[PDB]
Amino acid sequence: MRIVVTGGAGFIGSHLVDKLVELGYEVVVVDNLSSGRREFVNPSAELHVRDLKDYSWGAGIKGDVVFHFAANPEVRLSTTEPIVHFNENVVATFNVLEWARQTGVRTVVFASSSTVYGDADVIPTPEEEPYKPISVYGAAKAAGEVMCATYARLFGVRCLAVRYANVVGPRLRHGVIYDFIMKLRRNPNVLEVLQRKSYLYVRDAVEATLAAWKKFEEMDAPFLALNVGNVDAVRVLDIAQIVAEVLGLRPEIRLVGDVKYMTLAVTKLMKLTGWRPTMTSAEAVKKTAEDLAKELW
Amino acid sequence: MRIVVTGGAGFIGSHLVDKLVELGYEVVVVDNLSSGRREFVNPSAELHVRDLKDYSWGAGIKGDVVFHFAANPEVRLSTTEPIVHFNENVVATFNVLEWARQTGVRTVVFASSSTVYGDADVIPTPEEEPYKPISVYGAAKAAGEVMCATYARLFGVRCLAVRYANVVGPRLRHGVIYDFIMKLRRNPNVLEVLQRKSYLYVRDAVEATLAAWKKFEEMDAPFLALNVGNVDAVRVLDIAQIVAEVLGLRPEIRLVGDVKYMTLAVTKLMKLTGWRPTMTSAEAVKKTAEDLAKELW
Ligand SMILES: NC(=O)c1ccc[n+]([C@@H]2O[C@H](COP(=O)([O-])OP(=O)(O)OC[C@H]3O[C@@H](n4cnc5c(N)ncnc54)[C@H](O)[C@@H]3O)[C@@H](O)[C@H]2O)c1
Ligand SMILES: NC(=O)c1ccc[n+]([C@@H]2O[C@H](COP(=O)([O-])OP(=O)(O)OC[C@H]3O[C@@H](n4cnc5c(N)ncnc54)[C@H](O)[C@@H]3O)[C@@H](O)[C@H]2O)c1
Repeated sequence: MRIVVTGGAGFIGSHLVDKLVELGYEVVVVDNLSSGRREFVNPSAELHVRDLKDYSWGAGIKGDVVFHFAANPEVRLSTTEPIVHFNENVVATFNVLEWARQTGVRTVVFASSSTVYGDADVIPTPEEEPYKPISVYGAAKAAGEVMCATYARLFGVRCLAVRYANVVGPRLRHGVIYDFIMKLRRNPNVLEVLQRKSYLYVRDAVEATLAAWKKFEEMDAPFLALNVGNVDAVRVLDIAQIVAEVLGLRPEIRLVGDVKYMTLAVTKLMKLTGWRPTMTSAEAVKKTAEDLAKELW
Repeated sequence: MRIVVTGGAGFIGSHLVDKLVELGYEVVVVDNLSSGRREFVNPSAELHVRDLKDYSWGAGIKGDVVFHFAANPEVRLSTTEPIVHFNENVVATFNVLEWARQTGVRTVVFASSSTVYGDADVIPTPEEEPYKPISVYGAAKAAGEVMCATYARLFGVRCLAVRYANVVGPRLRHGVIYDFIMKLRRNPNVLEVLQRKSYLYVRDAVEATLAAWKKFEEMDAPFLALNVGNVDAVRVLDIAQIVAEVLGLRPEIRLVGDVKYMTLAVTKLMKLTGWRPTMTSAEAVKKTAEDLAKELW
């Protein structure tokens, strides 16, 4: 079948595209290359440079399933204007749903986020916890989920919403690990750290997403939201230490809408698919620093 | 203080404006006159014809509180294109929140809807029930609430979201009562009916909204969602009968994303404000038919 992956030139999307291609699917990538890169696109995939903010972004594009992963990256949320978060998340997602409805797409796998929970009352956070986002980005992802669930109920466009915790690995060009490497690249002797969160290596995240999608296609529920992340967490200061050692540096650490604590409960995912993380958060962070060192140092 | 009422030239908005004016507030109406009418605007209010779909709709407009009541009317939801529901509800509401944030508005009273609940599992429906909208309009109102609650938590723009059941009274130009009158006007001998819902006379709805707003301004919770509607309900066929009698007609009834059953639990509203409806649903429908008969027959 034909699978459309929006944001397929980006970090998670490009790895997801690689796995779908390895599994034999005909993959179509749609990406505006705002944060993604043509170098990350699998040679076997068909790239279409379109902007999802345009209602007509999908003219001529057909697929049976769409993995809607396009969005501005979840980083430095307070420094981007709210209208950018709104347009790149809510308007883009609505436009994807209208294209899905009008072209008869059967399934939307939406890349959601732990940010829809905001500063959760319960941690590890189960899927039942309410939307209490504290960033415009978080509100935008929650609104996207509400719209997806409604299109599933009303138009039969089924949706699996994957709420990701932090995902890390090769090709990453945003986030705390990338930031620390770039800071040490600027000055290897000092590292400025301005939090405890769960990190999943991208290989694990893609496996979990695809295993969940497979099970979802075997279910008949119109909509399902599922957390995808690791079972543990690491503190920002530990990330800082791991990155330094990978680089063989001994920097002087200097402390100088963002959710402070996050860890999603992944009991539903594990129960539904048998999936298990293959690396701890600390291990996912170390491998990623090693991956990025070769790409950025 | 200065109060801005978007959609103040419309049905609920014009009556809300009348009461705010009667209470002494300086009222500014912003409305694009798409479904509202200049004839409904209180002479004491200041009218600005602007379109909330424009990010800059509020240039030059200042207020301490905004009653955001503008939206396309909640009617014949399945016959309007989804993008219209999306733009008139989600984009407009986001633009109102950005203007509120940038101009330092302290409170947003958002006109939400029973449709955010979809076909509720529990009826009368308490505020705790989840968003399960089945219409794009319902999804749009729920997304609007999520964005409002986030702006309250993040930017301090407090929000009272009023989830209305059906509101009826003078100036109404949409909905089942209006439709039946216009149908009988076309042919007084036959009435085609294509449901059980709660109806509140507009005077009651405006009183409840303002009493809730007063209490909300005395609270410190950033966000509060409150149901506003009657305690009982009437069936479509009863509405049909009431309208006929008001008109002195004896028509032959002929049965030929829309929520089928709705009644909101108003325990929280009554507890918080002491408010009580002054007319039953059947009485609100009869008075409205009498009001509309003079305006339309
Ligand atoms: N990486 C994480 O830890 C993480 C965490 C939570 C959620 N997510 C979600 O996963 C998805 C991918 O994130 P990512 O980390 O890979 O970020 P990314 O920036 O690398 O990938 C996003 C891709 O979408 C593309 N894109 C953005 N706007 C577009 C538009 N208007 N039209 C077309 N393409 C557009 C970008 O160019 C980019 O290639 C996003 O939806 C994001 O919210 C990621
Ligand atoms: N009447 C009901 O029973 C009911 C039920 C549930 C919710 N509501 C809500 O109450 C509010 C008012 O509804 P109503 O019944 O009075 O409908 P209405 O159509 O009479 O009033 C809506 C007003 O908003 C204005 N408007 C629409 N789009 C606009 C835009 N883009 N820019 C500026 N102005 C715009 C319209 O011209 C109109 O005057 C809405 O938000 C609606 O969802 C009403």
